[PDB]
Amino acid sequence: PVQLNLLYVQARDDILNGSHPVSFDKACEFAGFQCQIQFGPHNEQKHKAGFLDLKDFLPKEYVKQKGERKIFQAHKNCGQMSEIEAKVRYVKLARSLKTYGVSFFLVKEKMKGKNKLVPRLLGITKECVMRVDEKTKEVIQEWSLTNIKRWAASPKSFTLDFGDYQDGYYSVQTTEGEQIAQLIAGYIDIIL
Amino acid sequence: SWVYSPLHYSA
Repeated sequence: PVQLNLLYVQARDDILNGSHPVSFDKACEFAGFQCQIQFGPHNEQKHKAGFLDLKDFLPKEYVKQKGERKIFQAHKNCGQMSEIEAKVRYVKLARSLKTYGVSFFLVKEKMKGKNKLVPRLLGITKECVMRVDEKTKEVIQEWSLTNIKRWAASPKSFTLDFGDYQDGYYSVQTTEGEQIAQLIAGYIDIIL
Repeated sequence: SWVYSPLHYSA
C-alpha cells in the first residue's frame, strides 16, 4: 500500500505540473481518479459546481477550460471504487500513455503558412525521437534513433539529419540544443 | 545509519 502511494504521488505530480504531458480528456480522467481518492465516491449534494479548485486537479494549461463537468463525470463513473483501487487505476493509466517516461523539450517550429513559429513538444526516449502536439499531446511524427545520421546543436537551435529516410532535416528553436543533443548521443551510445 | 529500500515497503 505504501509503495502504491509513492507511485501515485509521483505520477499525479508529474501530470499536474506538466512534466508528463497529457490531453485534456486524459487530464479530466485523472482528475476523476484524484477526486474519488480525495473525497470518496461522488455525491451530488456535496460535490456540486464550484466545489473543486481546478488549480489542484488539472495541469495549468487546462485550468481555464471549464472542464469541471468532465471531471465530475469521470468522478461519477468511478462508482463506489476504493481509494486503493482508484490509485491503482491512476498509475496504470499514466503508464499506458505514449507520453509516459518521455523526456520532453518545448521547442518552436518554423514552417510555411506564416512567418510565426509554432511551439512544439519534442520527446526523447532510449529508442526514438518524437514530435508531439503542444496542445493535443498527439504524436505527429516519430523517428527511430537508428535513422539518425547526424545532429547539430547550436545555442539557439537543434538540428536532426536522418539522411536516407526523408528529404530535408528537422530544425527547431531552443536554448537547450545542448541538453537535447547530449541526451540523444548517450542513448545512441548504448544501443550499439 | 540505516537507509531502507522502497522495494520492501508494504504494498
